[PDB]
Amino acid sequence: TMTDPIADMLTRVRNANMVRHEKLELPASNIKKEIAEILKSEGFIKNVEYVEDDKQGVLRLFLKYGQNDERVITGLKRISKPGLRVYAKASEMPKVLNGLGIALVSTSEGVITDKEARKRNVGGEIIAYV
Amino acid sequence: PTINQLVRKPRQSKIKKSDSPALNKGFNSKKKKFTDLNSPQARGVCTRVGTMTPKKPNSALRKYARVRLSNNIEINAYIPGIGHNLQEHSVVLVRGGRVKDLPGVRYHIVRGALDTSGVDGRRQGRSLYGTKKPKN
RNA sequence: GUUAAGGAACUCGGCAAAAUGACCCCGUAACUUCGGGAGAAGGGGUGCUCUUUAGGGUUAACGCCCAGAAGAGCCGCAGUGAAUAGGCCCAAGCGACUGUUUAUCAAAAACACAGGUCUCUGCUAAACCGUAAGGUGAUGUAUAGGGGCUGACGCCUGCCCA
RNA sequence: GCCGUCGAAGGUGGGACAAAUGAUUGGGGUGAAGUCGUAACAAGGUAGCCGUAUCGGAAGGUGCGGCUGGAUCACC
RNA sequence: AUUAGCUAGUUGGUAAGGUAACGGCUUACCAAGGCAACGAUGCAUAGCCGACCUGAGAGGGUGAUCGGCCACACUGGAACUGAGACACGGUCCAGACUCCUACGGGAGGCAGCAGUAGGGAAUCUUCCGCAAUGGGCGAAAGCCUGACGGAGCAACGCCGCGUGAGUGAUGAAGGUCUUCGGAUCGUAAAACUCUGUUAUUAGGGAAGAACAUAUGUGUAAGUAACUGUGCACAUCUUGACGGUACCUAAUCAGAAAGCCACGGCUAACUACGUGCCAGCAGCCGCGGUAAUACGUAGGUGGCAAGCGUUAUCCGGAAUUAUUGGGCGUAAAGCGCGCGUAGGCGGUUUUUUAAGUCUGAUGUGAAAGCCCACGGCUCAACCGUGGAGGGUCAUUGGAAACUGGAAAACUUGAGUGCAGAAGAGGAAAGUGGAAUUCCAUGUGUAGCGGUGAAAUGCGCAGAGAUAUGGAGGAACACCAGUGGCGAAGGCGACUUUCUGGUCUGUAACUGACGCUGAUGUGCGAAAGCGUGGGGAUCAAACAGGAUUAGAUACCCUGGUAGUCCACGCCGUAAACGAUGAGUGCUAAGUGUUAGGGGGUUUCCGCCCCUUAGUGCUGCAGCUAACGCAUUAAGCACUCCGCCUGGGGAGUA
RNA sequence: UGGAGAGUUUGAUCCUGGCUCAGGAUGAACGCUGGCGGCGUGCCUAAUACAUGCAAGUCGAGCGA
Ligand SMILES: [Mg+2]
Ligand SMILES: [Mg+2]
Ligand SMILES: [Mg+2]
Ligand SMILES: [Mg+2]
Ligand SMILES: [Mg+2]
Ligand SMILES: [Mg+2]
Ligand SMILES: [Mg+2]
Repeated sequence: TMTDPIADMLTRVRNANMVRHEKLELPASNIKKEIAEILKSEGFIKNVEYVEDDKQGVLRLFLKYGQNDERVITGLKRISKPGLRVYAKASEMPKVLNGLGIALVSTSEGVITDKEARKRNVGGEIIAYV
Repeated sequence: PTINQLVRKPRQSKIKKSDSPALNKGFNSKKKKFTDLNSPQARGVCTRVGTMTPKKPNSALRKYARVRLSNNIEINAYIPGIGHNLQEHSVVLVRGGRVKDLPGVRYHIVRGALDTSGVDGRRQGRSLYGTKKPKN
């Protein structure tokens, strides 16, 4: 059946960018309400709402493009999927494209970016890349 | 494949085999050193003066020496160079490497330190054949 | 009846004799129709006296018969001390088996056999005994009766109808 | 000095696993094709192929099922 | 794992004995367990770590000198003394070997330091010696020290270093190439000029040696610096190597340089001899009358006191791929269901800290690689510092996800109710049309078969032709892209019994899931076993010709088999050549069974929503073909398999 | 801190795919040549019988004689 839907959200990030859609209506929860509101403060999405009912409330996504109708999000890569777990080192997590992107870690403090982990040296699960 | 399966059976890699079979292993002990390992070199003892041909399209003639090695087993050979001061049952040093387009011959008889000692007729390619010149 | 050293050298041939033999234990191969092989083979122990303890039935119970364990000890060359009681193993040949045969020179590899087929018989059946009457087959009726060949089981049974 | 428990080596016997070897024997690759036929690839001149039987010197041939990886006009 | 069971004092209590102690540690009655698909047991190969090798790293291969630990002493047991040996150089015994005795007996154990013998393609002096550091003994001088301080020998490995340079045009002699009308090496050589690291001449001559001993006068017991010390010095003393390391002064640039290659790769070309020959070869191969790819001289290139060849190992090889692959046709998706362990599991809040995170301590000893420096004249090596181990134990904080624990949630999955469509099975009847064989007539010389013909049945009345009755088997027309079952598959009709799927949803407890290594159950036909029944078609089989030859192909004949009941065997181009499960992303055009908006116009119509079913076609992916909402697209989970072609799905 | 490639199936291609070479190593052997100052490492194959040498003693302020 549907195992780990966190990848299925990040699948539909890639689906709408590829055929250049605008509106994305997926169900999401408080795990994923913590997810997409990272990149809105990083420059990938126009606006992220809040989930309506916190269980069955769909989180609508309106994607951000360029002025030339040029694509902002290049691609996405899961890292720690069910069957192989990846956890970050102290200061030794790797960089996305020599630092030009967001690597999403959910440390012992909550979902942060890989930039915010180098002020407190934490590890946590390296969930996805950009 | 799947990381579950890779735990249950690892990557048992590809075995290879020696290109030259009849040397370099612990063989068949029989309360003495009945047969042994020769990693680069050995002695020999000869059995036959050899004359043969290549077989593919080629039509030349070749001069091997079918021997019995110092570990009970049977191999062919070849004498590089010109001279042949060899007869049946004379000691010959060995060194490996097959000869292409001959159907079954195995190694090279070392022209330096054996009864195959020194080959005259060569003056420039020298240490591949064991020829001296003490002027230079 | 016994015999020194040797043990089939005897001889058509281990022919006759000699060894093995009971009960209680450990252990047992190839091969197969899964039952068998198997008592396979090769091995050990046994006598008398004395001390303790656990075992049925009979009986109110002393009493009586049935038994098995360890331990300690004694004696002889030898302890089922006399008589009675399998020698075993490897590989082939023919017949599957138990059976039966030449009373009185032949006990088998011959005869039977369970099974396979082939043919004949619609009932007052065919077949056989009897010149006939009468009977057997049968108070049975094609899953049953008489005859010819082969001889469990396994895999099979090839061409010729002048 | 003698008696007893435990105890290497030795002797006896039936097994178990590899290895060396053996009269003949059955396929296999290698060559160089001399010997006998053309079974595939064109509709290869009987369309091929996969299972499964039975026969023949030699590829192979026929039977019953499935497949197109079956030309013509793709078999209307 | 082409090895699945395994130990029996084995597993346990109890008892007393037993060694430094626990102890089936060895024995005795009872007791029914140990281990195991998470690899128990049994075979062949092996000393193991710190480190060495290669690599971008992750990893692969190795176990030598050098340190820590371990075992063993020609072979197999057993002891004794002492603080803590089953004792290498001791010891009693037993075995196979050497050799002597008076043949009664005894002796011998160089895997100590070397040297000889021996299988070998292969590894060295039978060297003086205790001065330094370390060890036994003694209160000290000292004593034995094959530990060791060092030398004798091999390019064995790395390092450093020379065989010289400054000056020195007329292409001097002269080689093979050439119109040899000529070039090349080549200021090279021939000379001229300095130098002497190195050495063909001997010698002064190490810091490495601090001490000990006492004696020079100090530490307390100084009573007593005699004693343990030598806490003034340790000063009448301690160097085989060593007339060494070093270094000056001399006739002399004079003794001191190779080796492999030179088509393409791959760094480096020319002229003849031989001319598919003597050869050569890492592959393409260059060789049938020279041939830039064979020997030769010239020429060049490489490295350099060293150059090539071999056998072996790692990289090249993303060619076992966790970092870093693949399955439609190229190697690779089980023939397909139910399914145990196992793997993975939606959402919510609250704890727990088991993973994960970071803090703290202790430890994973020297020595190597690296990060640095006085010095050996640099350097190889030494010296000091530095980084380098945890998948660990334990010692606090954090609660984000994965996980045990408390509570409710309803999209997934299941039932209830309302409804249809079916060749989905399994027993029992029943019906029609064609094939074959028997009964009679009318009837009669042909029926067949074919590229052509026959073999054969017929004239004894065959086929043709009619009624007749005997059997057995398939199931025309509907029938089509349709339907159904997980697959193999299932098409005449009626009846009793019997599974699953779907449409619409008010109901219902409330994650009850997906995948499945072994296990287990169905499997097209052919084939086999024991019984029935046997029309047609028909392997095997006999026949005629086609064929030089013919089971072949073609023709009339023909048995096992085909059908049923029962028990087996389980394979196929068992195919969509595409494993299952969930979500996802441009659209047009059919068709079948159902539901949504109409007076429901009836197979009129358009308007929609859901599930199977076919076609055409963007982005994307693909070697290309071609898929392309029923993906071969983007992702997640779990299972199966592949690693050149034969040998071979064989032994 | 730092990570290369070339050749070969066809008349000619793209792909899958093997095999082969260049490089680093050796307590290596063996082939030719030979100046060394200086530093290291030299039974890895029959566990094939081991001459001749030296490797465990010390204590004469134990105590005898
Ligand atoms: Mg017997
Ligand atoms: Mg027997
Ligand atoms: Mg009568
Ligand atoms: Mg099929
Ligand atoms: Mg010693
Ligand atoms: Mg020494
Ligand atoms: Mg059938």
